[PDB]
Amino acid sequence: ATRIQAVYRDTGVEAYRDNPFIEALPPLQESVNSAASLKSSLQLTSSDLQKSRVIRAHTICRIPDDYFQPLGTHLLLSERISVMIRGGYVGRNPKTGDLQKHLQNGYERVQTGELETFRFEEARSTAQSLLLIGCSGSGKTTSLHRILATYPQVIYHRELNVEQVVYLKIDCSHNGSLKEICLNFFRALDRALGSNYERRYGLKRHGIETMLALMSQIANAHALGLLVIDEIQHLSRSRSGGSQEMLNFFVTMVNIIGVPVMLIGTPKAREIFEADLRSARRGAGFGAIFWDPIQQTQRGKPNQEWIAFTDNLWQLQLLQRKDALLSDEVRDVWYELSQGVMDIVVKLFVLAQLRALALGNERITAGLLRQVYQDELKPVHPMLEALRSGIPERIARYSDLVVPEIDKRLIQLQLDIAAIQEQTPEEKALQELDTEDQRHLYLMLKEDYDSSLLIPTIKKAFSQNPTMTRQKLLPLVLQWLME
Amino acid sequence: TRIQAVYRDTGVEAYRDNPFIEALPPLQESVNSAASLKSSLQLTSSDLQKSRVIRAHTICRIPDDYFQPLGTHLLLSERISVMIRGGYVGRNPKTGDLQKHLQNGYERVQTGELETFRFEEARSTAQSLLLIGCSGSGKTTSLHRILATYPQVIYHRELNVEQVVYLKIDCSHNGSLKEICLNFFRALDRALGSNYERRYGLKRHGIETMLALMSQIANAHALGLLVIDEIQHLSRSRSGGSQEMLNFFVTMVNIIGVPVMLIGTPKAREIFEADLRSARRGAGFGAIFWDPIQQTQRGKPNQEWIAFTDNLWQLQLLQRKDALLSDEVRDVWYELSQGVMDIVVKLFVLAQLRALALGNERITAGLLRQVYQDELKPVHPMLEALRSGIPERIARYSDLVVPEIDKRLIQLQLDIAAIQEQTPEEKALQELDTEDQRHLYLMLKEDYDSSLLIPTIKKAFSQNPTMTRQKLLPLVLQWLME
Amino acid sequence: ETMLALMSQIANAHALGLLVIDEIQHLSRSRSGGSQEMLNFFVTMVNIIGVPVMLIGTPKAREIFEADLRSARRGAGFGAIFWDPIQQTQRGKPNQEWIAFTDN
Amino acid sequence: ETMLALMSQIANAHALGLLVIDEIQHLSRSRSGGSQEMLNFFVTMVNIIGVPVMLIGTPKAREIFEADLRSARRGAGFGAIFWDPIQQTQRGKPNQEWIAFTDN
Amino acid sequence: ATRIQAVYRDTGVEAYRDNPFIEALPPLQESVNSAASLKSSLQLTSSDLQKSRVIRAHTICRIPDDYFQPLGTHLLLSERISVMIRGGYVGRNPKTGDLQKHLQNGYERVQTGELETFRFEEARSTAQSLLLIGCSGSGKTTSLHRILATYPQVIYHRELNVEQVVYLKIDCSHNGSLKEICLNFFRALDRALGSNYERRYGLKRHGIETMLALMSQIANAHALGLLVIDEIQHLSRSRSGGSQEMLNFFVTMVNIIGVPVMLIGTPKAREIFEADFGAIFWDPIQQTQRGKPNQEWIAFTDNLWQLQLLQRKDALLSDEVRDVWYELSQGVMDIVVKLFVLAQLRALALGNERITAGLLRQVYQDELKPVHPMLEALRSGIPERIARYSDLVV
Amino acid sequence: MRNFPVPYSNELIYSTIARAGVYQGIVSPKQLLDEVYGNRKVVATLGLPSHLGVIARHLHQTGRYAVQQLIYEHTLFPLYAPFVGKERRDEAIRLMEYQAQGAVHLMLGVAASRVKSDNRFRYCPDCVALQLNRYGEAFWQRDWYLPALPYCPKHGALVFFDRAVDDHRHQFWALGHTELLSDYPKDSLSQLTALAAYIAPLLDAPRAQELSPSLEQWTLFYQRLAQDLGLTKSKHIRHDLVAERVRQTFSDEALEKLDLKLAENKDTCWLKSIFRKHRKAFSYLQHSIVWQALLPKLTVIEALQQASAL
DNA sequence: ATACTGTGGACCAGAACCCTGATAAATGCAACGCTCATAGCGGGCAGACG
Ligand SMILES: Nc1ncnc2c1ncn2[C@@H]1O[C@H](COP(=O)(O)OP(=O)(O)OP(O)(O)=S)[C@@H](O)[C@H]1O
Ligand SMILES: Nc1ncnc2c1ncn2[C@@H]1O[C@H](COP(=O)(O)OP(=O)(O)O)[C@@H](O)[C@H]1O
Ligand SMILES: Nc1ncnc2c1ncn2[C@@H]1O[C@H](COP(=O)(O)OP(=O)(O)O)[C@@H](O)[C@H]1O
Ligand SMILES: [Mg+2]
Ligand SMILES: [Mg+2]
Ligand SMILES: [Mg+2]
Ligand SMILES: [Zn+2]
Repeated sequence: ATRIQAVYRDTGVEAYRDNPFIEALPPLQESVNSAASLKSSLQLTSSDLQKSRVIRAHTICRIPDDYFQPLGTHLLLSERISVMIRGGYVGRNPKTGDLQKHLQNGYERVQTGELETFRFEEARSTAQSLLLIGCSGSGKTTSLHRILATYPQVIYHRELNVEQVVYLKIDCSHNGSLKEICLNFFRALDRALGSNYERRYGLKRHGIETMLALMSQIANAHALGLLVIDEIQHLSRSRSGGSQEMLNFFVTMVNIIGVPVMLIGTPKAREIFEADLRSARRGAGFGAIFWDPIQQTQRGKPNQEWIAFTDNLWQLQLLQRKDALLSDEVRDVWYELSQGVMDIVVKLFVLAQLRALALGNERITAGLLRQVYQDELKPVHPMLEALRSGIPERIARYSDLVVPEIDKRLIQLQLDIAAIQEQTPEEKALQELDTEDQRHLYLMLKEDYDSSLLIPTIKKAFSQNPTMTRQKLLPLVLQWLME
Repeated sequence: TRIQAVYRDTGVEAYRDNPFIEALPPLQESVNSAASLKSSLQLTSSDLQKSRVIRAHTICRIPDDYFQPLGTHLLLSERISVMIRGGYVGRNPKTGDLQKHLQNGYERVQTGELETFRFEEARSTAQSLLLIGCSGSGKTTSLHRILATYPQVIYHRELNVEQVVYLKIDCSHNGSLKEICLNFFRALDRALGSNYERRYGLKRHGIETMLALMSQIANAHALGLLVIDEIQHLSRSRSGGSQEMLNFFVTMVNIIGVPVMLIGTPKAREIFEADLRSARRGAGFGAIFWDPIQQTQRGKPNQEWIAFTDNLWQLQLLQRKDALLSDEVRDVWYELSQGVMDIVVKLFVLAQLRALALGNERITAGLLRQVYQDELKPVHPMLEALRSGIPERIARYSDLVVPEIDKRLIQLQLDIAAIQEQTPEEKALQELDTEDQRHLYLMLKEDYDSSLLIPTIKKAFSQNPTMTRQKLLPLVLQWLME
Repeated sequence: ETMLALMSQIANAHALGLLVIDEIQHLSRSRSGGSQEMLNFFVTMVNIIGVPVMLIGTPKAREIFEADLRSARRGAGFGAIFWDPIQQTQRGKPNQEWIAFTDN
Repeated sequence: ETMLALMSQIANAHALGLLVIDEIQHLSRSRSGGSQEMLNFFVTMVNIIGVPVMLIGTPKAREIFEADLRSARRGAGFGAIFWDPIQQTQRGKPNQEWIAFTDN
Repeated sequence: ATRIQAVYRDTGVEAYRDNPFIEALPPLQESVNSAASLKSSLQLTSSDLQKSRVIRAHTICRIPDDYFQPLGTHLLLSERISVMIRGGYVGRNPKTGDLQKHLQNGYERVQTGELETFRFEEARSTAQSLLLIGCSGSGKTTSLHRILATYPQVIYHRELNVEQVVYLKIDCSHNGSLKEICLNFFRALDRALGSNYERRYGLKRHGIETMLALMSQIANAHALGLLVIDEIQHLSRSRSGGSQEMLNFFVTMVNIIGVPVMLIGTPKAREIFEADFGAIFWDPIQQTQRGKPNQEWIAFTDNLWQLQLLQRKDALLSDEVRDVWYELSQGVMDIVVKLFVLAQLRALALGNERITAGLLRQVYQDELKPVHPMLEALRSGIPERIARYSDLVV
Repeated sequence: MRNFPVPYSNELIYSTIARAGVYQGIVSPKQLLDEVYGNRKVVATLGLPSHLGVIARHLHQTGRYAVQQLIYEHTLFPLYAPFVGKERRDEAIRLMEYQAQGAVHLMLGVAASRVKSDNRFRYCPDCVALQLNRYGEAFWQRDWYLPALPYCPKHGALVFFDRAVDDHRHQFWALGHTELLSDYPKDSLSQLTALAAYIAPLLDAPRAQELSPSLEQWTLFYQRLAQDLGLTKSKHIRHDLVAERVRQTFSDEALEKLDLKLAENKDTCWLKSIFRKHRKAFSYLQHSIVWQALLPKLTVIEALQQASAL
């Protein structure tokens, strides 16, 4: 409900010239840096290491939600969705006439006069209805949720008493129905607008045709930018009716409404639309941007995307016995462990720290990752090996699989972390020592030798001169050690 | 698309006072109609500096907007216009009250005053044309733009009729007759707003019943044309055999008027024409055979190839480009593409994308040879048969098509998108090569900024190579405090 | 039904005051169907649009509206006003209306 | 019987609270198949899930309609409220109810 | 619909030593504890006495729904129902191969359409029958909802896969048509179990002969314990040939199939039974048991009396109020509670906060008039005068 | 369905599905398929059934029965898994758990029966009495339905009567006690009974879960076994000892009852095809008869041990 | 010690199949039609007086 008054910027492109709907959108001149600025990450310092193990457990449990590293396909999706959004308003020009007036005027001018040739090709919808098919667990929903939220939803105009809804989101559920999408569109329009359209239009008495007929009216009345149907994978074919008639219903949806529409699905749902996809026919449309997991190798060498993501994710570790450099063996092993699927790669790293905080030594080993793999990836054993096989049928059959209820399992991990008796020697060292900003030198030089002499030496220097900066403290503690 | 009708006179005597002919765009000479079709991209002057991805999208958009007329298009346009405006003379809706005239003629014949009189005139058969050429020569892009001039749904207000001028049917891969019969209803109720498929196309009726209902449906609304594309899939498939494949297209005479058009690959001629009663219906109004253009005409270069390549050459988008085309590159195009029009633009697009990928940033013969040898593998037999020129060898391979080209284009776009950028401070990390360098880096971040930190680390190793990290630390800090 | 729903949408969009339907008598009873379903259509028409509606009909239309007019249930609506020809004798005396109209 | 057994599912899908049946006068004598059969219907209307019901009728309904103990005890399950017209003289004194109503 | 896993007991009687069905139930209880288990009352507490009037009115009105007291006969009824529901599982043992014979035979009756067809002569069935005739308003349905509520309804085993249903209750259709009893048996096993037997067995148009065998085999698909039939008087109102048809089918089921059945009805339904089993007759309570007043009446009156919710009340009861109750109600179990609730409601509403005999008389004569004519016959006591009407003692 | 019968010890799943419709008065053959699966196009198969997993979801609340136990212990799949190959054995389960039916017989390229050969319904005169006395029910058993030998491994010969699986494709039939079971004079070939007894223990043996010797392993094992005690000349097959052993232990009438004629005159004989390098799947009969002829004091499981180890 | 012959492994190619679409015929099943029993009704017959 960000009801900002329309400030009309000027775009130098001739097609977007003097359109009240388009100009209210944010400008696009440095959007490449804006598109690459989606990156977000937690801020971690060395201070959080000496905290109690429950605080570290909470910090680790907070990593999945607030970590995002843009990749190659995100730029392409951002540019394509920008093109679809901004090219969708060349038809519904409010200041001049609509499309039908333009065609009628063109016919009247080509009849007599000297307008020799007029092309009646017009616009197919207004942009192609993209179909973003990809394997489940790859990260489509979060990508759209972030790259589609940088546009204000409602631009309340002043001279025209209309609402410029820029985007929208339908979402099906488990064992859905064909009429449920039509009802949910009306229901979800209320949350975006604050009205009560369900009371007057959401009656169950209406047939399937009347729902689309009213949707056309309301979509024409409010200047609509996009309509993102999501999670077609959840639908059940037999409950709604004929499976092959779903394609007819979706084509009818695309034709009647007229605004750009973008569906989402999994390779299981591909067979519904495969009839139109195989043909190169213009008018079928439904262009597909295939989502694929991260590939390890490129031109016989490791792909830069994989290492770039791996190092960035590996910088978030707060292990006590941690070494600075990632070993190559684990780099080799977890890719074959997880096949590069975007969701589970992060999940294995999340669960590894929780398991290592309780099993004993605080480090990362290949056996630990293997143990986590047999622990909490049981439902996804078939799909992973199907991806390893490479046969399209094996991948298609085992799609839509997801691990249930990981969040509840995280809570019992934390509860088990809470109840422990024995302590590590480093825990003893940090507890007995005055670790109030004096800890940092000890931590940075702990691994050089045994700390038995180190614990009183730093105290001796610090009591010798209580007022020091750590910057001057480091040369002195280094000098007294070698003696 | 309900365009209202405004009439205009026509010079042709036969099309006197018939609304269907007179409600259409007026006659034009061939050269104007064959010259108004050309289109091209905008190519703004200063759009040579931008991000890689935007320019990549613009290059990927090239094949969909580049059209250039040639010699055959004018003849094709003339034939299409004659077929569309020559099948409407039998059906003139504007007729005076003929009961009185017919009864008066009957009375004068019966009473003996007259001797002869023609009571009712019935139509006979229909015109038909077949257009065959090797695949990739442009038998559908050159048909979606010739037919773009004619409006599809003209509405008559004085009467109550809708003039569906042209309708496009495309057979599927299976090649069964019932698919064509149902696809007719699909296309027709997609053109208008209706539900003809459920009202007529039920499972209850057999093939003959839908074939007879198409006549009633095509007389209720005034059709003008019916083009069938990709007829090569009806050659030898599970359509009941070649005998019934011939019989169905012969029995398609019963559809009232509506001059049909058949498009197919050169292999379909042998299967489709083997009986006298069917070939004369196939080539009922001519039989035009398309063929790819050639470099020479008669001991001298052909001008159409020169114009096509030269006009295509300016449309490229690169930082440094040679505007003046060198003849060697043109000879390379004629050696690789060999003439088929589909491959000519695809080679250019793929070469440009790979040129942006490598950073060579120039179009040369070597890049063209590399991309041709890398990507366009399956099309090789057709080109190698084209080189020889033997009719049987060229006829053997005239059905090959390159798959997955869109997926390859998208993957190439991802490849050029994933280039990223390296800031000098980030590049300083890559400057460190030995693992000990990176370890000392990682321990010594918090106290010192990287800009001063990296140099004193590097001279530490450049001065004393073989000396350990804990022993390295004092000398580094000695450099640092000063 | 789609016509009715879109009619309701349009009538809500524009400020519509009155909707008068004229000469119900001329509607054919053959291709229309049952008088019961015609009555159902009119009842649905009254409710859906949401603006007051005025109907004009012959006394034969009272046969169609026999079912809905007998009921005294609230919410049915359809108040009836009966046009009659000019009567002469009221209270045993000739009417003034006829005399005045006849003279004029 | 199928309709009665089918009402319960809908009366439990939506938490129905009260169901008032008025004008019970018309069911005293008609082609209902039998007075005792219709009384059996009104007493087998117990299988509907809860949903307390209120019945309204003229004093002609009482004597004819409740003439059996098993159905009488279900009619007055929560007291049978009886109504009467206003009385002018209560006990030789004018009623304030009548005076107030007439004056207002 | 309370799905409960089963854990077995170890019974003492040798006849029940093997079955899982009879070893899955909660144990039968001695008559000493059974009387105390049945009783329930209201929470009361004196904190509500000084609360507002409206908040007190609903608490007063909640008396008849949450107040049950065990009388003398219910302790016999509980024992008899326990014995008659335990004696119907010794002939359908699945461990020693007896349910398989009792279930295989039922397919043959479905095939041929006759209920006397038998394949295994070794299959023996044990079952019992009862009828519970009592005057209307005597609270016989609530007794069969509180005695038969100790046993859980659906218990799920794990060695087998049988989902045993312990008890099921149906109501005969008002017309008594021979198809709707069979169509309503598939609508109690349809809700107590959460299935759709009705769609697969009722919509397909079958004859009554096959629909009768489908019931008798589906009832043995599970382990049905008790099929108690309420409201049996409607059976007399059916068409010709049906009055005896389901007085012979309901004895065929007990004798041959082996599912115990108990019938509950009003006194005017005794004629069809006698138009030609243990009989228990229920009568309205009376104070004049032999030569001295009965103790049950006094105990029940005191127990109900201690539930008053009036700010100024007489704590001790007077005998005149008891005589007024017995002369205005005649002891039928429905009138007393409603009369007391109405009297104290009127007392609360008027302003006079204490119950008196005059207020009881006024409320009884002003608010319970549709009930007076029948109570005149009960009050008179003349056998010929009380013989008229229906639903009265005979 | 709410009450799906648990399979008895060592029976086929077809009789279990039949008793799942005998127990609830379902007599229309369409309704049984409508309720058990939900599709009217599902087929009825004796041995190597498909659509399993739907039959296990009904038994899910019982924690014991799963897909692997159902396929290995309650089908005829144990006879084909060890001998054909390891990878095909491992992929048969994933091909069979789902709705695919046509590929099941094709991929295990041994089920080209064409016309239904001895797919008449079979039972045993003496076993039914024991099943009656210990259970009270009669059912189809895996011991009776050996693919080739029409002999009960313990005793006697099976009682053929006249019906077939192709008589009704969409019908599951349970054995009827009231359907008369008439005895006939036992005409038994003792060698066939001995072979059935020898091959019986492989059906219920835990170690056949994963042991499938490879093709090359089969070739090396057979060459070494032939050369151990002198069944092969110097780079040549003796052709005499192999014939005289099998003619000593087996007579010709047993071979014609098994339809496995030897052809010493003709060059193409299955015995010579076995000893040559293997390239296609082989039936259990040929391996069993070779094992019985070459060495008569070794069990099937330990025979597979020696075959697979070296 | 090399030409002659068996021989095992690798290899052409016709053939049973068998899968699928186009068309006619048997058929189960909601869709009215029918039957049965039940309660009020207006022309007809006995009646009856001036
Ligand atoms: N022994 C009892 N103790 C307490 N309250 C009782 C007792 N018997 C009956 N009641 C009450 O009386 C009412 C029971 O009446 P119902 O449940 O209608 O049974 P019923 O109406 O007698 O059965 P019918 O007439 O054969 S349908 C409830 O309000 C009970 O609280
Ligand atoms: N760059 C990223 N960093 C961390 N997690 C990511 C990233 N991209 C995607 N994810 C993961 O993807 C998950 C959501 O995507 P997903 O569930 O596959 O979409 P859908 O619900 O449509 O299948 C999130 O749990 C998130 O952890
Ligand atoms: N006149 C033309 N100029 C440039 N390109 C053309 C022309 N005609 C066709 N094409 C190219 O051919 C492609 C379409 O080929 P198409 O006509 O589908 O081949 P076919 O007729 O064999 O199906 C388009 O991508 C377009 O770029
Ligand atoms: Mg999702
Ligand atoms: Mg084409
Ligand atoms: Mg009751
Ligand atoms: Zn046996």
